Amino acid sequence: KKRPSVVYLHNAECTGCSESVLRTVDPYVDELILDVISMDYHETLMAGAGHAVEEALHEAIKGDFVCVIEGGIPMGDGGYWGKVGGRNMYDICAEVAPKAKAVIAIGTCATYGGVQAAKPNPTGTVGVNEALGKLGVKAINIAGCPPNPMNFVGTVVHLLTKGMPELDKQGRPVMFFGETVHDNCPRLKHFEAGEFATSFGSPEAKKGYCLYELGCKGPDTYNNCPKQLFNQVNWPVQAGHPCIACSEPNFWDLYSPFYSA
Amino acid sequence: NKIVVDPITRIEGHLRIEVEVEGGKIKNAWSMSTLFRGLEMILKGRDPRDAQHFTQRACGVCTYVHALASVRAVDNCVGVKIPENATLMRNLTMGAQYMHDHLVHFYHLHALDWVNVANALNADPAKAARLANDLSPKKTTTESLKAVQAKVKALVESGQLGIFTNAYFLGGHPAYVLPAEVDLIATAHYLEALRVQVKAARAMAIFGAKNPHTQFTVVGGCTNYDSLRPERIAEFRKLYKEVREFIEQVYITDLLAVAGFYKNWAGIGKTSNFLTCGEFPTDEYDLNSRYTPQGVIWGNDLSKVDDFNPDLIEEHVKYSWYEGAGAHHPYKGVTKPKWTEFHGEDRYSWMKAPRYKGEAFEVGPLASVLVAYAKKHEPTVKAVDLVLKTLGVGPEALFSTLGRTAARGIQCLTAAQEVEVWLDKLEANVKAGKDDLYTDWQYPTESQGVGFVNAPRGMLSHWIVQRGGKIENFQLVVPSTWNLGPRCAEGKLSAVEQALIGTPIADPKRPVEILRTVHSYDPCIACGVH
Ligand code: SF4
Ligand code: SF4
Ligand code: FCO
Ligand code: F3S
Ligand SMILES: [Mg+2]
Ligand code: NI
Ligand SMILES: [O]
Repeated sequence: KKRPSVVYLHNAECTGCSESVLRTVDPYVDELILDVISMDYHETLMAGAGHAVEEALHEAIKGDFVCVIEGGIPMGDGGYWGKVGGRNMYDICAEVAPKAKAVIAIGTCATYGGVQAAKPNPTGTVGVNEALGKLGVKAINIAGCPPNPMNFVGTVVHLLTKGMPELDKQGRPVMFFGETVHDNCPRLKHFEAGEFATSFGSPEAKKGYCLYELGCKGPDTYNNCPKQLFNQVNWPVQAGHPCIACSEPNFWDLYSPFYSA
Repeated sequence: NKIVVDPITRIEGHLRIEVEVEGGKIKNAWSMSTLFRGLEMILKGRDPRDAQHFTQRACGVCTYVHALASVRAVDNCVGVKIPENATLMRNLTMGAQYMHDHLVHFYHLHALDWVNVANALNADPAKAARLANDLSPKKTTTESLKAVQAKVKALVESGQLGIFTNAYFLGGHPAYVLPAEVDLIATAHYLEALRVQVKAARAMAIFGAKNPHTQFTVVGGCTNYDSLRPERIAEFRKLYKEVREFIEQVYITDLLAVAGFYKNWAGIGKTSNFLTCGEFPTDEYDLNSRYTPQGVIWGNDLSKVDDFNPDLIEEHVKYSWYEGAGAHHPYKGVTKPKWTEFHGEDRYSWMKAPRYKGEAFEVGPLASVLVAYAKKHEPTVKAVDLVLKTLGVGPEALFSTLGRTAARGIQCLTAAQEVEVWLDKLEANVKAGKDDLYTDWQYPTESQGVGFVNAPRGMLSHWIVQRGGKIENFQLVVPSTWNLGPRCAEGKLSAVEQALIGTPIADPKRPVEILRTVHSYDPCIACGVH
């Protein structure tokens, strides 16, 4: 029918990737769901439950759709760690993803593995392209934990209006992830001036100096936080907390301990 | 015969419900949590200062609450006394989290089990607007209502129903009884709540940096000096008032109205044993300095409220996918996942089974509201009365699925009422020049600490054991672990399983009566299992 069809899968996730979505503005989620796309399968918002919803996913995948995958895919010991309907998450994805016109990995968990993939990765979770790359899935990676609503919706609409966005080697659309947070950070003035906070309760902290010494991973993170803001109102560094590199592969291990450079 | 609902939709995470019916009534029940992430295993040996960032990710719906319980558990195990402004700011952020959480649950997660959206198409908009106008002080027009009806029509007419595909009310359902005119007021409010939720989240982001997943808290206090500006408090204050008004004038009024056509649910899904740790302290080291009180109700006896004793908590694994059958207090918790398949060795859940002094308990808005009310918390007492008075029932109507649902409405407003108090103080302190948000701290050689949070879904506690500034043990015991966990070693039914027994099922092929009960608990499977 009319509006392009979207099938939204939930794997090893926290659901913060779907709540980020509900935060979209211009368009609001109502305009999105009723005028831009057809949300055919979405566990969190569905009216019917049990088999009524599985019959829906089943018929939607017979058509032309875009697949949205939230969460990492558990693969250790066979992947029984994550089940929907009694079926392992990897089995559902292996079936759905390859029939889609495009696959979009939402959240650092779907893109790279995420929180459950930090050491020692009890469940063997992996991102989408690592799990399904061999079934031919090449997903667009919208990184962040969670990503800015703008980067996911702006990619859906792009995909639907202009085509496939140019990606970086990490799979992220360069239009949103092409510059580091540091390059757009307003505390850059302090940085350039050689003015740093070495403690949270100090006068420098109160003056909004650079958090580099306090572990800001801004110089290493690709995201558009400073320029887009979150909730149209704030971002970590503005709230005086350093950037934790939440849009980067393996941040959990690579960038922790968080409060030390 | 059995009825299995998998997936249960309109919840957070992966849940499967299996029930045994006999004479049209649920006779047995099993709550099956089907995803394991293993956050406590990942924490092992890390820096306690990192915990908060990992734990926060146990759930993005009840975002922030785990950051708080973690920073409270490390604050406690290091003996730090955070400044008053960090206490106020942590409280405002939680207040805003209740405002948001509750509103989204009622309308986008729960409404659809009581409301037939398709019937709204059969309402007379002028008659719907008149009724709406007799329910609250907010003026409604036909035209706005006619407009929502045109939206629904435009959608139905496209053939792409989206999230209404196979809804249980499609083509009528015997368990769905509201007039088409209430179905249209409720549909107009559901779309409206989608826009208010955006404002509630933005308000939280004023103190929290962002929503979902705040980033302004540290062990020792808070980091947000920027928001201490009059401009930023004014901003927050404006959004806060818009949202507050909507809960008082639309959420509450709609809640009582729908509940009014389903009074038989005031006798369905009953429980005994309620507990809370309270929330919103003045003294971070005193459960009794909390706005909403702490306490333990046994059975359904509101005349005797005991003292909450955390030493009485043990988590079971006899029917969960973990090694053996030992129950442990959280400081001595173990997380060794051992899968044995669905009902393999009768184990049926990735959730542990928390028991209090060996008994099964219910945590959440109902539990919280019953403790406050029994302890005579005025805000609470004035609010419970309004409700019973409005439904023309007594407090005994509170022990049910209906009660579990009105209590969330009550908890959402009392929190909302108090946000004004903390703001005001925060603001006066900044005006007087008192602007500190952080306290320095050092680690003891070896220490243990606990963080008690009363999240929107009930009692949350993070337990840490550190040695050398390295985590030896980190255990989370979440409200949904209490409500939705499997049976314990003594084979006792968790609160959801027990609430299920006796539920009548009209159409077993479309068993919304199980959803009404399961949803009243606001399950969060990501939180319950972590
Ligand atoms: S990327 Fe972060 S917010 Fe998204 S599902 Fe994973 S843990 Fe949650
Ligand atoms: S606060 Fe972080 S992102 Fe901003 S200038 Fe300093 S290091 Fe760069
Ligand atoms: N609320 C919330 Fe989430 C749950 N259960 C926790 O804490
Ligand atoms: S933590 Fe994530 S939200 Fe932006 S500021 Fe850093 S990339
Ligand atoms: Mg636990
Ligand atoms: Ni949760
Ligand atoms: O939650």
